[PDB]
Formats: sequence, C-alpha cells, structure tokens
Amino acid sequence: APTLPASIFRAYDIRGVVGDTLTAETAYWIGRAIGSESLARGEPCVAVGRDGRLSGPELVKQLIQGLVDCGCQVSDVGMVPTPVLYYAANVLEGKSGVMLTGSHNPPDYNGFKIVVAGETLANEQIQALRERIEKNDLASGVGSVEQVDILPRYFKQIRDDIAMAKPMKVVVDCGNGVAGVIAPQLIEALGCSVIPLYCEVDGNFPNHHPDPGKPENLKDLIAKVKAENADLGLAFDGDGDRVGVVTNTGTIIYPDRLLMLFAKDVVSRNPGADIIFDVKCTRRLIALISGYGGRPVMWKTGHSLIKKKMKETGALLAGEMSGHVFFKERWFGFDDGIYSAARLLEILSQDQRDSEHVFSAFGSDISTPEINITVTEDSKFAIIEALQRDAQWGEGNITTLDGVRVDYPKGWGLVRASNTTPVLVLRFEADTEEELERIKTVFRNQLKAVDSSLPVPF
Ligand SMILES: O=P(O)(O)O[C@H]1O[C@H](CO)[C@@H](O)[C@H](O)[C@H]1O
Ligand SMILES: [Zn+2]
Repeated sequence: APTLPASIFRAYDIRGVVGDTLTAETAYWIGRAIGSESLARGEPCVAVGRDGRLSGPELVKQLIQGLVDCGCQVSDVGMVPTPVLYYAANVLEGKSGVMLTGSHNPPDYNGFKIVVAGETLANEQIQALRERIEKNDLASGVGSVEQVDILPRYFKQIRDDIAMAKPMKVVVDCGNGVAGVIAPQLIEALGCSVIPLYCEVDGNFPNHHPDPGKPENLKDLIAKVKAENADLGLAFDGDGDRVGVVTNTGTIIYPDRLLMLFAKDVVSRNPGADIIFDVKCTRRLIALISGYGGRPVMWKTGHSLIKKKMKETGALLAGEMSGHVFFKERWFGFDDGIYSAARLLEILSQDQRDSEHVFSAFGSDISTPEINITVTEDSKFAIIEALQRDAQWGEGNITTLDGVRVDYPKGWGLVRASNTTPVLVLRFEADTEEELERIKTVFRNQLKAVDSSLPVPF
C-alpha cells in the first residue's frame, strides 16, 4: 500500500480531485480497506454503484478490484443515484455498499460514501480505513463480481407504495447529474406531467452545477415553473440524496419547512413517533412535532450522523437543513431525494390548495440563510470550544451537541464548525426583525470576544 493523502479522508465520506488527490491507485486501496472492514464485520457481499461523473467508469473498476482482492462478493449496480445504492445494500444479499460519487461538486471531484454491515461510516470509522492502508491491515482473497440490474426494482418499489390522488404538473431539474436516470420517469409514472430541465446525464455539468441549496441553481426551474403554469418545481443534487422544492408561484421551500409537512403526515399516522432534525432547523419543528404527539429529537449535522441517530432512536423520519430527508416509515431510513419527492407529491396531490398555500399555511418567522465565516483549519474547532467553554449568552436554553445553539423566548441562533471546510456556519431565526438583530448582536459580541479579528458579516 502507498501513502495516500490524509485530506481525502473526511467526516462523513471520502472526497478528492481526480488525477490529483484521487487516482486509480487511491480507489483500489480504498476498496481494499472497505473490503477488509466489511469482512471483519462478517459481510463478504458488497454492492457497488457510481454516479454520472466523467471519472466514474474508470475509477469504479479500481474500487471493484480492491474489494475483489479481499475475497469480497461484489454486486455491480452500474450507474445509479446514491439512494439506489443504499437501497441495493438493503434488499440484496449483503448489507455493505460503496457509492463512488462526488455529490454536487465541480466535474473533477469524485469520492466514496460507504455502508458496512448496515452502518454508514463516519468520523473514526473513516479514519479506521485510512489507518488500515497505512498499516497494511488488509485482507486477501479471490473474490467475484456479478452485475445486478437494480433500478427497475427500486422504481417498482416506490411506484407500488405511492398513491397520488390527482394528477400534477411538475418541472424536474436534475442539473445533468445522475438523478436524470429515474426521477422524470418515476414522477410521470406516479401520475404526473413532467417538464424536464437538464435531465440528460452529463458529467461536464454544462448548465448549472447540480446543487439545489444555492438559489441561483434554482433560477431556471423557477422561471420554467411560472412559464409553464406548473404545480411544483423539483430539483436534485448531483447524486440524488438531496431534493429542492419550488412552489407554483416560484417560492423556494427551505428543507426544514419541507420537514414540517413530512413530520405532520408521518406523526399523524404513528402517534408518539420520533422525528429527528439537525441544529440548523427552525424551532417551529419542535412545536409541530410535539403538537401532533410526536417526539422531536434535535441532532448533529451530517448524513452519516443522522442515519446513526435514527437507528438509536427508532425515528420514523429525519431531515437536515441541507436538504437530505430520511424516511424510515414505509421505507429503509436512508436519505433519498427521489423517494422524498414521491412522498411530497403524494401529500400535495391530496390537498385542494396549490403548493404555495399548502406551505404558506405553516406561517413564518424572520430567518437568515446559512452564513459562513472563513476561519482556519487550525482554529475552527478551537473557536467553538472557546465559545462552549466561556461564552456568555444571557438568558436562553443553550445547546452544545454540535457547536453552540441558543434558543431565546423569541428566537434562536447557531454557530458550528463545518466538518468539510475551514469555516464557521451560522443561522438565526426570530419572531421579529428587532429580535433577529438582538440575537445576531449577541453572537457577534461572543465571537469578537474569542478573536476581535474575526470577520463577522452581520
Ligand atoms: O459541511 P457541513 O456543514 O459539516 O455539512 C454539510 O455537508 C453534508 C454533506 O453530506 C450534509 O450531510 C450536511 O447536512 C451539510 O450541512
Ligand atoms: Zn448529494
């Protein structure tokens, strides 16, 4: 084994720039490492999937070989969305799966999301593979590969369990990512008319990057929805584990709003059920979950960390501000933008109101988008520690499971470190503009007390 760069081994996945920090050799050894760990957990069967990035076809061969060279039985499911790979690792013989994807990033990025024996790896488990390659703590065997055509199985699974009450007109924007393989087809099969936008799978991303979290990547969907008098706009990120929602009047629906609608529907069918959300989500979620008799669980940001939490709590649903939505009710508990789109359409089809009025019916508060402060990699965790240790917030409920969050009577604010970039991530919400500004001023002062050079942009 060679000496791989440590930067590519991250908190919830492995990611690198192909030809640079991610090469054919890197992919092979990563496959060796994942195969050895899956075999240590008693799992020789590993599903393997890839997204529609230019480097997919080449690099996936190396991943497959590394797993085969452990003695693993590989199920090659070809080019599929991320959640279709997570589904493979739920319905096939083995409970391990590797997805070769670079998510929503520039054409040249690629990487790995890993499930081993039911568990999606995070933090120390990702380092554990890095360390296997360093130590040559690797299995050796003569494995096998079989091709598995899994997409029709998935498609059918969703179609059979969803029941739309009326037809709808839906603009689907796949941003040329791998969602194009199934999203337009399936939504139409549920009973919709589908206006496609950027639905051809093209790893050059010649339109807008498939990242529905940036509002400018929704400009075209919004214009198309209005132009065509459509009922709803939907947008998927590169690999299909995130969705973004636009109303019939062009309103962008923040994922924590989307969760409110899902939470209302799931809890109403399952009294007492647990519902998970990350620390960036509106507080309205607590009240709405509790009101319908559910149990609101606030947790850490990060898909792998949310999946783990759902297994521990038995939550029937989870959601993140980033747009990852995890259904266990009627499903398997992994994030899936395409399945979530199907669940949204189902609910919407049953309402006599247009999508604008269905979502406007949850009212509003004053809130910020995500704010980002670029710090250093040396200092980012230290600042958060310093805030958690020594900051003074005034009267409020202080939550520290991921950064610092303080819920005041009339609003809330959050500061956490990003697990992927040398940045501090903030969000604020409030009943009033004045209160928003009161909270923002508290956070500004507290950050300035740690380091009076920090560029607080509010
Ligand atoms: O970089 P961050 O802010 O730690 O984490 C971000 O990227 C992850 C990508 O998988 C998501 O799971 C998180 O929801 C998102 O906030
Ligand atoms: Zn994604």
